[PDB]
This record gives sequence, C-alpha cells and structure tokens, in this order.
Amino acid sequence: SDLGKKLLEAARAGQDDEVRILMANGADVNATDWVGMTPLHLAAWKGHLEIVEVLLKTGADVNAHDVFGTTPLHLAAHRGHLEIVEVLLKAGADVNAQDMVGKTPLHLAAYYGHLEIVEVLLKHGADVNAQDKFGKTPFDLAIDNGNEDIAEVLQKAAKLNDY
Repeated sequence: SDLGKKLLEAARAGQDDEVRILMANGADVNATDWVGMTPLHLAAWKGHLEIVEVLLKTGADVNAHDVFGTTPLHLAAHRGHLEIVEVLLKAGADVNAQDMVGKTPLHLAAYYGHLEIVEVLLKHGADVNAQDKFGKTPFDLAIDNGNEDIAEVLQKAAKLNDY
C-alpha cells in the first residue's frame, strides 16, 4: 500500500530510477490513487515514455479505467503523446474505450488537435462514428475547435467507411 502510493508519485513525476526501485521491491503496478488512476495512467498522461514501457513490460493493466472512466490511452491522446499512444496500442489498449460521458480516445485527439494521434487511432480501428453522451462525434469536436486538418482526415475516414 505504501509502495503503491510511492510508485504512483514516482510515475507522475517521471522518476525512472525510483519507479524501478519500487517495482523491484514489490510495488503493486496497478495501484490506484484517489481518482482511480494507476502509475500507467499518470506516466501516460505526463508523457513519461520509459515508465510506460517498463510498466507495460511488467504486466500493468493497459486498459485500467479511472473514476472518470478514462484509460491511459485516453490520457496520452489528451496531451498528444504519440509514441506512448503507439506503445499502449501495441500492448493491447482498447482503441474505442469510452469514459463516463462516452468519449473515446479519438474524441480527445480530435478535440485537442493531435493530428498524428488521430491518424494512428484510425489506423488501429478507432470508431469514426462514435458518439458521446451529447451525440458528438470526433468530427464534430474537430469542427467545434476549428481543427480543420483533423476534420478533413476524419471526413476521409468516414467516406471510406461509408462505402
């Protein structure tokens, strides 16, 4: 319990050596903080690639959901961490996971303007027609935020899917 708390703190802070020390001493790799986030959540969100990699290699739950229903892939998509998105997907991240209001990682990547992540997600089977609880698709969010390059890529994928 104490090691897990320290592991969470180390993962958030990007302290690679502390993370490994704690893991080598039995720290629960899937420990959760007060909002249900795991070391993998925090390292993925903050862009700490090496910590993500060691966590995944050692068996961390790639699709753990926090209290908001967001997964590590959601979080990497939010902050635009492309290489982390790729390793998460290779480790089995659910490309179409939905948080508590129905948002998928594609929603987040489209809204927050991360074009490359959008393309990678689509390539891994992201649902271009996914609607959140308010009926918004990723395309709607790109349009709402004036992310026109992303909107075009999403339109292309939808036109392919519609054939």
